Parts: sequence; structure tokens; C-alpha cells
Amino acid sequence: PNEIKVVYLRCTGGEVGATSALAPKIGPLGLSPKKVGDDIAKATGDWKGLRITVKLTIQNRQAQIEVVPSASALIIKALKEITFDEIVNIARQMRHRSLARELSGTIKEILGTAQSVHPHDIIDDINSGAVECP
Amino acid sequence: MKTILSNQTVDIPENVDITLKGRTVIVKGPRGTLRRDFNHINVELSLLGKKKKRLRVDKWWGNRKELATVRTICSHVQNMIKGVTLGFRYKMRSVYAHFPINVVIQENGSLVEIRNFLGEKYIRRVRMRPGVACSVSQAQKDELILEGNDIELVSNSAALIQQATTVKNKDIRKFLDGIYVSEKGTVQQA
Amino acid sequence: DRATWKSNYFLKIIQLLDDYPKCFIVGADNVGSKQMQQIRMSLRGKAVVLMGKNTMMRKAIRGHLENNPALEKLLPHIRGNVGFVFTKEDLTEIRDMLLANKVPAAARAGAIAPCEVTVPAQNTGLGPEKTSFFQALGITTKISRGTIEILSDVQLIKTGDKVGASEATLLNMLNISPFSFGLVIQQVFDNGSIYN
Amino acid sequence: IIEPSLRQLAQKYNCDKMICRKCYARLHPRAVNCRKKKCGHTNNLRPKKKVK
RNA sequence: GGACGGUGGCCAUGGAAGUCGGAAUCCGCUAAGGAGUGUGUAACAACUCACCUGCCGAAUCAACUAGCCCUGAAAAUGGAU
Ligand SMILES: [Mg+2]
Ligand SMILES: [Mg+2]
Ligand SMILES: [Zn+2]
Repeated sequence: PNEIKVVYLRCTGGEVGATSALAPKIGPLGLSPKKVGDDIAKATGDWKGLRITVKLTIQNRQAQIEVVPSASALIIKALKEITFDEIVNIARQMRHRSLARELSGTIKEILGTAQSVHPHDIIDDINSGAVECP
Repeated sequence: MKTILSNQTVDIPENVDITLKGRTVIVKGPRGTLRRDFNHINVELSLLGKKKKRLRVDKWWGNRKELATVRTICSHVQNMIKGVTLGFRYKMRSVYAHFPINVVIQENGSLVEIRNFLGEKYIRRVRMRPGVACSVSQAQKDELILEGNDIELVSNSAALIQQATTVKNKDIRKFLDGIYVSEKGTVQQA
Repeated sequence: DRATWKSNYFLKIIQLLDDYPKCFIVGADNVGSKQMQQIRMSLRGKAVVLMGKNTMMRKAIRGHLENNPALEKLLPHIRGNVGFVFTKEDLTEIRDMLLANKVPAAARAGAIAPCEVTVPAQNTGLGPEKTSFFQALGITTKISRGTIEILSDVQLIKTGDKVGASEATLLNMLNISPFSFGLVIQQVFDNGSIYN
Repeated sequence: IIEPSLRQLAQKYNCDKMICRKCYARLHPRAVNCRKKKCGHTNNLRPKKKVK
């Protein structure tokens, strides 16, 4: 595995942080990124989203790329700054979309009340877009 | 409330026989004979058949406290059957942090000497109950084997050994040294 | 709630057994919820799997047996942690895939291991700060290139014995393949037929 | 040094127990009421505190 | 035995990932699972619970209530149904 691997996740986002962040505390696990690694990771991780932004990174032995899983609350807080049905319909297209599913409506039922932080009348009597995604 | 009748039946194996002399049960099996009287309990003991040897304990017009005694008598008789057929063997382990506990088994397993419990110069002489033999196990490095026919005698001897090695004036949650009953089982495993 | 749950369950069982004519009764060993999700995803494409209360199963297949005969001969055989997989495919195609998709279960503490495994003499590949478990178990390990090396073959586990916590955590950190088990077919039922 | 299984055996008799809040009696770990009259067989029990 | 996926759910952040705290209680797999009753890990992790299932095959559980008894209930010369 190239003698070192970067499977570990992060829970930092929004402000750059750097020294205030725990990235120097992760540092001794791999010794590769250090400050010149977490700064350049945060450079691409400034947005998508502007929140805690739990995300995974992949190491190329010199630089890191970052992929942010499509967390429901993360993406809805990124969207926020009403129904807004279409944006939550389209936000689930690029996710992992497993959710122990049996139909496409399960994911939108999940996110409709994940937005509850009332978005429950739709959950009660929804009759739209049951097979929209497939 | 007085219950009219509370009875319980214990089956007797073929290799062991039981004789009643009033409320005195004499259980003779391959390993020996265990005799115990229950004259302190007002129950009726009966042997049922010449075929399978059921022993029935009956209590008539008993309240709750003396209904509690029927299964006690039955369990005691089952323990007697178990003792005369397979016997009782208690395995104890001596645990120590720094000072090893040296155990010497004196004549015929009837006396146990504990030498270096917690490094003190006192010698603990514990005498086993009659019919109970103590030995040093050859399978484990720190293990005592107490074998006998009477479960109460064997377990009382084990309790004497356990209570002899008691840490005093110290935190017992930290000074865990002593001899403790590791397991209870039978001999011959049959 | 409970009564409606049981009634809906009865309706589901009767409609499923009417819909699907071929079903294999399959025992569930010490299997996890992750394995349940994996089997559900890997099997929901072509067939369905059912794993609930055995009393529910017997009552559903006994009380409402009048709709089709040649079913009561399952009754003296549905015992233990077992369920029904309903399929329209055939026995070999179900059996080979279900015997192939066995997740390599680890060595959970407190679990019996009828199978036997033995650690070989090879480098661990981890840092030399985990010698405590090896020394507690009684394993001779020495430093070599900054990694822990097993210099001698030792007996790890026998058949039919309890697994200690130290052994379980050793097999957890060793990243090797321990004894594993999963959902195993007990027998079959194809329109009133019992085979292996 | 004590190996973990022997430590567990010792702790079964020394540490894994209940204490009555009224009379400090040492009770079996599954106790619900104290066995002693002087506290009135009270059900005010707590775990024996650990060395941790 | 399982006690999950999103989710190491959001705002709290220096780790709080189910449990140092503020809100809300989603969905699906279903046999069930609280985006958590507790232990605890610096934190991970590892346990436990409520929830279901397996073995077990006949009744069981909970909260109150009030009779006698017990605890509550310690004084001086030796003593008073
Ligand atoms: Mg002191
Ligand atoms: Mg009084
Ligand atoms: Zn008490």
C-alpha cells in the first residue's frame, strides 16, 4: 500500500484553522502532510461546504485531494444561507444512494425529515416523484 | 393460604440405591454412602417403584415458608446422588502478584499449609472436613483439587481455604492475593 | 401496534408463500446486521429472503395450509434459528452464490471455534509497540527492521474451545483470516420436496 | 503481576459486588435488597467502587 | 445471537463519533435497533441497556394499597405487660 495510507477521515471545515485545528494531531500518524499538507488540503476544502464538512482525503505522496461525502445535513446547510423540493430531489443524485434502499422514494423520505432541523406533511402524504430518479 | 399438597419427585439412577429410615435418607452408590436426616422438616418421603426408583417428597397443608423446603430437600437428595455416583471436585487457584503462595498438602490430604501468603512468616494450617481430600494439581502450576462425596463438606473445606488467605488492613480491590474457588464439578465426568 | 404488526406479518408470509413456489429453508448462525444488509442487497435483485420468528413461521404455514396441500411436512423440521429464502431460480444457482458470498467473520470474544487455524512464521508489518499481547500470550517476538517478527511456529487455537480476550484482540490486530461462518442452507423445498 | 483470567477470578470475590448505602454490607452483584435487618432490608444499593 | 446504513446525523469543538451540552426523532433493512438507558475510551475503540430472534414449553409481570412483624429506636443504681 505504498508503505503508508490515508484512509482516515477528517471533521474540520469552514475556517482554515490550521494550527488551531487537530490536523497537526493527526500528523504523527503518517508524517507526510504536516502543515504543508493540511494547508493545501484546506485550500481546496474551504467550500463544499462551509460547515464541519466531514470528508475523506487521498494522498499522492506529495499532495492530497479531498472528496466530501454527500451528507444530508452538510449539503442542506451548504444550500442554506419554503419547500425547495427540486434542490433536495437533485442533491441525492450524486450520493452513494444505498441507505439500505428498496425504492428511490426512500432517500427523499430520509432527507425530507433530515431537513427538520414543518417538513413532515410531505412525509405524511407524498405522492410525487416516486420513480423520478430511476 | 394453606396449599393442600405440594410434592416433588426425584429420579434415582440404576447404579445407586436409596433407603429411608423415617426422614433419614441413606444413599449408597459406587463411590460410597451418604447419610442425611431431614427431621427438622415435616415432610413425607416415599419410595415409589421397584422399577425406576422415584423418591417423592410431600408437604400437606403447608404455608409459603414450608413449601419452600420441598425443593430444598429434593436438591439435597440430588446432591447426595451426584456425590455417591460422580463425586464432587472443587478446583481452586492461588493468585498472587509478588509473593508466590506455597501450598503443602500434609497427611492424606487432610491438612493444608499455606506458607508465603503476602510474604508473611505466618503458616496457615487448615484442616479439611472428614471425607474431603486435598491435593496439588499436576495439570496447573497453582491449583488445589478438593475431592469428596459430600458437596457441603467439600465446599466448606474450600471456603476454609479461601477464607484463611484473607488480606487485612489493605485495599482488597488492589491486593487480590489469595486462593479462590475456580470451578466446581465432578470426578469421573460421567 | 403489536397486534397490527403480527397481523401484517401473517399477511406478508401468506402472500409471499403463495407468490413464490420454491423456497430453501436456511439456518442463521452467529451473523451480523452488516451481513444481513449485504445479503439483502446481493439477493434482492433476483429473489427474496425471510428471517423472522419461528412461531410465526409455523403458525402461518399451519393455520392457512388449506389453500395448498403438500406443506405440513415442513412443520416437523422448521426448528432453530432458521428462515426461508424464496426464489424462482434453481437450486445450484442459489446454492453456489450463497455459499460463495460468505463474509470472513472475525474472532469475536466468547465464540466457539469448531474450525482450526494456526498462525505462521511471518512478519506482522505493524510497529514494535504491540509486544505486550504477544508476551502475555507467551509468544517470542524480536525486533527486526522496525517490525515484529514471529520467529517460531506456535499453537494458536484448537477445535471446540473458547476464545480468550487476548487471543481475540491478537487475531483482530493480526489482519489475518480467522474461522468464519455465515447463513447456511439447511434443506430445500420445491413444490413439496425435501433434499440437501 | 496477575494474568487477566486470574485477575477476573479474584475480582469476582473481591470487587464485583453491591454495597448497601445504609449499612455498607457487601452483597452479591445481582442483589436488589440488602440481606441485613439493621438497615431494614433496604433496596438502596450501589456498586462497589472500582480502582479505575 | 443481531442491536445497523446514510450518520464519525446538525449547532456546540481542542476529542467528543449515540452518551461534557441545545434543539428536534428521519427514512429503509426488516427480526429489531434509541441518529441512543448506562460503563468507559484523551479520543478511537470495546462493552451494556430498549428492540427483536433462538433454546426453553405454563402461566407470569408491574404499580399501588393496609394488617401483623422488622428497621427507624441513644442515658445514666439492677428491674419491670
Ligand atoms: Mg492503609
Ligand atoms: Mg417497635
Ligand atoms: Zn444494608
